[PDB]
Amino acid sequence: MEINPYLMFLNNDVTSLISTTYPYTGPPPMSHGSSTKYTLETIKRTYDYSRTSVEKTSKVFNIPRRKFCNCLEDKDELVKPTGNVDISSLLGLAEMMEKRMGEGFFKHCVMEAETEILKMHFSRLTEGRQTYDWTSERNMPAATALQLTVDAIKETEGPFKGTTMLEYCNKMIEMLDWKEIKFKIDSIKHDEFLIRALTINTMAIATPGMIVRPFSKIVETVAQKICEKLKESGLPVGGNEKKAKLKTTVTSLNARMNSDQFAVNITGDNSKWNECQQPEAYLALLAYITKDSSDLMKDLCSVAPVLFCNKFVKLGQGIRLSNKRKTKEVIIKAEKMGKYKNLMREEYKNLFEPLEKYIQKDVCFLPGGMLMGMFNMLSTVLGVSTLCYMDEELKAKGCFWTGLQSSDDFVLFAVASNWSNIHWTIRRFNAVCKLIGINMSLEKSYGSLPELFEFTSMFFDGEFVSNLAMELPAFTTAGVNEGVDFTAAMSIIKTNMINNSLSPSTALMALRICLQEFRATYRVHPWDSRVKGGRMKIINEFIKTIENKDGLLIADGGKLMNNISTLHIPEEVLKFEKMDEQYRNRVFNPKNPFAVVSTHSFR
Amino acid sequence: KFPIIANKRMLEEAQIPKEHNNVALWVLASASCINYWNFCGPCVNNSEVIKEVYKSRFGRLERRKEIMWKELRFTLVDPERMELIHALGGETWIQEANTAGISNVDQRKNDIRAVCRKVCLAANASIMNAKSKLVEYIKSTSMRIGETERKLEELILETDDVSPEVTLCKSALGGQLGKTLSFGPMLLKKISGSGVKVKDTVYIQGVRAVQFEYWSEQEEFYGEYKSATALFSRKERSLEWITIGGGINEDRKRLLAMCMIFCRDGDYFKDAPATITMADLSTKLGREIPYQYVMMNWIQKSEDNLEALLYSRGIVETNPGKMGSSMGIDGSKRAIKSLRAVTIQSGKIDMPESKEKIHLELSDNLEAFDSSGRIVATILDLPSDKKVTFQDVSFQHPDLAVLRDEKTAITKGYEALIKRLGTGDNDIPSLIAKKDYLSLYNLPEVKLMAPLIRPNRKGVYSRVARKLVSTQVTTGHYSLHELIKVLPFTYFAPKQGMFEGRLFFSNDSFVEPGVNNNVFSWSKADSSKIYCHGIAIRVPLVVGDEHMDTSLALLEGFSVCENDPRAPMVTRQDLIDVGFGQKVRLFVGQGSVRTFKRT
Amino acid sequence: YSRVARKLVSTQVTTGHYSLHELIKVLPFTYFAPKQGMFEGRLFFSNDSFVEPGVNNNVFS
Repeated sequence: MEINPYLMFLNNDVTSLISTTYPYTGPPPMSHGSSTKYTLETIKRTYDYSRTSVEKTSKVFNIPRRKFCNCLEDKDELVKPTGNVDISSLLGLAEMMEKRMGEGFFKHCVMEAETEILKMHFSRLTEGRQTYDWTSERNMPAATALQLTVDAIKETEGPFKGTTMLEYCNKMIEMLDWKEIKFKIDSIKHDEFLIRALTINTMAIATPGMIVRPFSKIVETVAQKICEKLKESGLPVGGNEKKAKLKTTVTSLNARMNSDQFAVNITGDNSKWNECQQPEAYLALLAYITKDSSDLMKDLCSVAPVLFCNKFVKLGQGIRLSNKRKTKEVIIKAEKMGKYKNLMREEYKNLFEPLEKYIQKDVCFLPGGMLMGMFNMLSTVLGVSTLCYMDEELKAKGCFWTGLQSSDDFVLFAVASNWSNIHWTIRRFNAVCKLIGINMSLEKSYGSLPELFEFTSMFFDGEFVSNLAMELPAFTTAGVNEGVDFTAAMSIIKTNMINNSLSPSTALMALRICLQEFRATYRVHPWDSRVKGGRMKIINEFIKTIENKDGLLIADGGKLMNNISTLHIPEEVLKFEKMDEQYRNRVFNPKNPFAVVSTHSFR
Repeated sequence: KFPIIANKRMLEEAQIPKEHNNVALWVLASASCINYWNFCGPCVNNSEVIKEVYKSRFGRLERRKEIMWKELRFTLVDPERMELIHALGGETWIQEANTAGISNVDQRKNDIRAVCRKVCLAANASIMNAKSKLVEYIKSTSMRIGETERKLEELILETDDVSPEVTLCKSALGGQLGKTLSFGPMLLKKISGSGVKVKDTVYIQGVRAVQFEYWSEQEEFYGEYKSATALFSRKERSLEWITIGGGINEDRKRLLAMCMIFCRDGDYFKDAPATITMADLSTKLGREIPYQYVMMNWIQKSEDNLEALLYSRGIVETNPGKMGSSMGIDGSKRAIKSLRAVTIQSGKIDMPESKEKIHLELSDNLEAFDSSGRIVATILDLPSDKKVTFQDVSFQHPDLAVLRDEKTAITKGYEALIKRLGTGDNDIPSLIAKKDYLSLYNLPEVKLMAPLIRPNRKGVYSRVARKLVSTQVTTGHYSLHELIKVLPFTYFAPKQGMFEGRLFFSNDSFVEPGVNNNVFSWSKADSSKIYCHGIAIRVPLVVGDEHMDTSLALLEGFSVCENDPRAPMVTRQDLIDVGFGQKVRLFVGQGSVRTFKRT
Repeated sequence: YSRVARKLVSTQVTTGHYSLHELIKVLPFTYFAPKQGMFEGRLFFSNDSFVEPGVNNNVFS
């Protein structure tokens, strides 16, 4: 006999079994090490996707500056990714979109974003995945680097009493001109501090510092206020709303065209969405946007772009040496690889000499591109602009298109009345996309009739819309308290159920699994169990003193009482009236040495 | 070790000693300190403040508690609730839970139609007394329909809801019809035309032959399926044209297949699939079946059969200007290629109405006839028998319900064992106090419960039960609960063998001494109760110590003793090779360990 | 146990195909009179220590 696990796709659909193809969600064990090799390949492919050779030495660094925008050359082999953008077509698409949506659209959105920012406290910047310290030269959460920056400002030129985003930004600006800066002790000069502020580290997802953070947040807020009004913008949210958008689009399409046309769908996957987005086009676009608004926003939105036009990239850990038998092994940093180039292999050599020009000490002056997972909203806006295109050449032929676009994934819907004009429309669309760097893959982008397609793992079909974005919590990595991590997980499971990524039995299984994970994390078990752990010792003696075992807390030899219909309700609220009054008051005693405010916190 | 931070004065003011029981607890501190603080520490009364502050959460809890949960149902698409929409309705399922509104009419309709289906099925057990047994079932079936205790002889008439079962049961009452038809689950209707019956043959396996009937003239009808309208015309065993106005893939596919069978169009009415030859059984247990319903049943097995049927219908390449009104193999609205004589559109086809009532005539197979044949209903167009709990119902005539299951058998046996007590001579307590256990092995109730016992290894079960009984009686230490639990096994003769720790019935269930189980459970502080699948039963007597002595109800030749961890864990088998004065630990359940000593 | 031991002994002795390392193990049980019962497979002493006829254990290897 032979067990071929795949023969169940014949007499069944795919929207029901595709989930079995991918492993379960979680932290992957792949752990790829960002090191010198990969970063240099990235920089090389970046400079190459620029199809030009022009340069202009600067005056603040005495370094060339590859200006790959509006200077397209090397037209040959245009199938591959391109990065040279044309400003005329960009502004034309922006004008088309404005005309469609309305005149005072960009103005209204920028005004809303402004007013929202005004009442904002700079402390918000503490809410971030991670950043890069410019003093310790490492990666840390936002709060740490923020405290470092503020205390350095204090130590050098007095405290920062603004307590607002705008004063923070102006303080950063002023600091760009300070000649000497101190920090706990040592100081630095102007050029070094500038570099450090424009430094980036590979986590090769980017990890910028703190100076540019607020301006990026502002630009993202504006782009978000914009993407909400757009029908074809599935980035800000997903699931129920996403399916609503899908079906609205499909129904409008079906009700739009006539009996003579026949439609088609396409599953597209933009390749190198980070190595072809240029901040110069973003700057020109933001300028065209704020053209009629307070000059304040005009200048503000023009900060992060230029900050990304000049971004030093921190090369990873340097190469290592070794003798033949490998009994001896030397270790060198990146800044000195230009000192031993005669030893490194060719493939590693040919990838290093052409860039030595742009190196200063240990970094590479990347003048463009967009590596961070930032400006995703803005890239999505640009894509939507691409999709809102229409002219008379198409109308004459009786064809058009439409669709939906995520950050770097999209779905197209072409329309025509012939099995050939569809090809012409597809080629027209690909050309207009490449005009501004937005490329497409060929080994990962397919298409077929309208019934079947895919978008953000939501494999749509004639029916049976199947999702695959099942998320889960993780206690060991994020340990907070024994009274929050369970409620948060319950809320998460509820959400996943809302998005249809989970079903009743699946949700119950996940709940009974997360409960055990929680217990094992905080090293707690019920009372029925015959365990001998430390926390259980006392619980193994002070347990007979109570009768409301149901009311007991999970953190204290308790048992579960919540279920599907009782997730929004924390176990505490569900056991309050049931906990023996003694234990109850013993928990809710604000006179203790230490969401629901319990006597279970781990400060 | 002590990652958790704390306050200092807050610690001493609470008098928290370190290493209370070798647990440091600590400025810094451990986590167990929280345990020690919430188990032995200061007492406040701040509940009201907490509730007031968390009013939103506790009001959500109250609202939740203010729900009347209803049933759920699998189906598709043709603020206070937003907090729960996740648990209220998905996409394949939905729950009709309500808050304040109540109106019991459509549930009553579902109940009445279900019971009508049930009764009409029950009448399908003979060959001659169909109508008689049917009508007698009706007259012997009453219901607490809604709030009124009405009978099932007027609801079928007072109601106005077309259905195969309503009509099939009302025709026997000479009730009015609405000219509606029922070919399987689908609903049909005539619009124009007419014809006469005609017979033809169809082969099976390529050698045999079977006769079916059809119509030879032209006639238009109005088909209708779940969320799917249609219109078509049948002519000479073949489908001429058809149109649809309800857009769904599965609904349209099944409706088209059913209308095709209704028109008998296709080659599978000339020959048959190789799947039919597997059976060739156009017959019930002892009855006959036509070819159409056999084909239908073959469809219900798998959608591949549906696709094969549809391929039998000619497929062609669509021409321009028709995509908007074409179709696909999978119900696709438009496609470069479609099927012959098809038309898709939007908007449901308005259904006509017939205001002419009539009465039909039932047959041996209960098939009703209005005129010119034209069967309107039958049992063949019904689902298979589906057991469903019926409430607000009274069914008195025999065949009402089997009401016989192994579970209920065991329940009744145990009820008899309990009642036998009877607080009198020649009953459980008198024989106990007399120490006459042998008679217990001959009572009638154990003889009635014997058939429910696993036959293959009943001797060893009886041996063990007879051991426990005697060892608990002679000494005078016993527990009525475990006794009654094991008694049904003390009927057959004892034999040698290997016992494991469970007593198995014939229904694959089991029972175990010294533990509780769904079939049989009990506990102290409520010893006057005995649960059976949650059904609490009462004891005709009262006891406060007759049960407290279970030292002999766990094992056969052993007795519980004081706990001792030094004693080694063992199994139920090695017990044979133990001696005296030799304590031994052993599991008595899930994570339940106890010490035992021989004798 | 005595029964089993005597049985084994005769079987080994009658033919001549014996293992000297098993008789020396089972002999101490042949002193009493045979009886009837189920032999689980082990031979216990009065101190909850057994030996098994054919496999080595901590008590006789």
